[PDB]
Amino acid sequence: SEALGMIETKGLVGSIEAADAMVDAANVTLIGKEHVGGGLVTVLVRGDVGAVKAATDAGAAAAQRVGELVSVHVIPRPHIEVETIL
Amino acid sequence: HHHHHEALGMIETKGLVGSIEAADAMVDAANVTLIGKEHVGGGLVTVLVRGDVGAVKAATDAGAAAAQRVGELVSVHVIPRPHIEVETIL
Amino acid sequence: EALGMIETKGLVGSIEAADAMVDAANVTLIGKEHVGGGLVTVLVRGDVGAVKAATDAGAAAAQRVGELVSVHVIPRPHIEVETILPHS
Amino acid sequence: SEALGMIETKGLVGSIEAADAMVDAANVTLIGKEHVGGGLVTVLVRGDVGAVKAATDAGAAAAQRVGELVSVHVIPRPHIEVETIL
Amino acid sequence: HHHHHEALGMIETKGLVGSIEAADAMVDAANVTLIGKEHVGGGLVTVLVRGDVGAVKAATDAGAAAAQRVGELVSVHVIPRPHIEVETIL
Amino acid sequence: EALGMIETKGLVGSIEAADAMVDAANVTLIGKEHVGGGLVTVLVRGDVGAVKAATDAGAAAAQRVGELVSVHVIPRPHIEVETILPHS
Repeated sequence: SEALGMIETKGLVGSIEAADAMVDAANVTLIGKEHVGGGLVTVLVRGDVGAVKAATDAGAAAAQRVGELVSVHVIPRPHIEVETIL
Repeated sequence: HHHHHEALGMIETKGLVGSIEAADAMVDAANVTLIGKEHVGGGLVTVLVRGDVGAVKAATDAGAAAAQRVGELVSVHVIPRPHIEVETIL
Repeated sequence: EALGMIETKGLVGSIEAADAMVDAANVTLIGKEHVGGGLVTVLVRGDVGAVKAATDAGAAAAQRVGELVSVHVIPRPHIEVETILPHS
Repeated sequence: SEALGMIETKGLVGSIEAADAMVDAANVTLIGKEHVGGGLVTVLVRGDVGAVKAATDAGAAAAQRVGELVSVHVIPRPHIEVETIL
Repeated sequence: HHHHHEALGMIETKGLVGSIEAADAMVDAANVTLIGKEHVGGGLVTVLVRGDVGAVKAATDAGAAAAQRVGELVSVHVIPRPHIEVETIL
Repeated sequence: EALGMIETKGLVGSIEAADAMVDAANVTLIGKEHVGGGLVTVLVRGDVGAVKAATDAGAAAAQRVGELVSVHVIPRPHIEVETILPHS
């Protein structure tokens, strides 16, 4: 159960910049991006807890510089059931 | 038409992050099954769980509190005995 | 058959409206429609009396958990309107 | 080139009620309904000018009673090119 | 990359009614071809026309005024010599 | 290659941004993405210098006809980011 990191922005540009800054900051896997309507876009990463925390911190700061940051969160040990909605 | 003669728990958020956190907290809090998530546009996302009523109430209480900390909570509800017809819109 | 509809902002209000409608009267839940902006409509069909009882119960239930936008009953819809509705 | 009548609402309920009131008020053809996002829904009718004006007036009043009316308009003699976006 | 070595007119509205009225007024005002309409979500709708620059300017001016009377006008623009690459997003 | 992006509220601002970008420099217009809520992004690829010139021109052009939301250049995108981008 690898850690899960997520950044949500209003607008795609902030999310693409967040994804690039996340993989630049640490060895994390980019799971993908999700569009939920209303302009909201989420990018998600997986990896060891330390790497996910470093990646999400870098991604949140990068997204805030170019777009609108909405949320930033890390789940260090997600439950296996959560994989069914990722 | 009732199933017998399981309870449904739901949390709706504005944004996916609050829903992923709600889903994780729900399955962590009690013996419930995560049924899935629905996007209805306008940024609204709903995550649904099934199980015995006591487990669904404990899971939704934990999921509502968790979603509010990281995102925007919109609704939280438990239907103890949902009609089978409601499955057609889940 | 009469047509009953409840529109909410958010899916949770619509799931609760649909459950309260089928619980209150013998109506057929046709389904749900998403029109964007968070708006969701649930539609039922049945005899006029059943549809009125179901929609009244559904509207009150939806308002408790979410945001009720509209509630309406068309007792005898024109056949042309069926061409723009969802069907079972 | 039959007249074109249109009613736009915020929400589907107002548009279904508008469509029923339009066909109830006059001999018009319901072309269909369109969802453009943001909750906006448009219902369109065709027929002779007099019938379309009566139908759209009835549909606007009916939609306003149950939902949110946004726009109401009649084009008495639409250009043939407009059929390509209907 | 230019087409030669036609002009594009566009009107964006919030709601379909303003766009249908803009399209009708545009083709009525001048010799332009209605290319189509695009929905981008959030209620925004764009209608596009092609023709000689003078015709496109006359058509967009008429369409902008007509859309504002019945709905919500958001944008109005003419590109006299659009690059062929822009066709990939029209 | 460098990646340039311009996000607007409305399609008109994005069509004008795309035209001004290809007019200003030799960049490849990858396409456009709609993420809901009226937000539209247009993306270009090319050498860093060309992408910076194109995005600067596109941002100024989009602001004149519509609502500019974001403008950004990533000079050397990580290979992983290509998996979430549109491609030609």
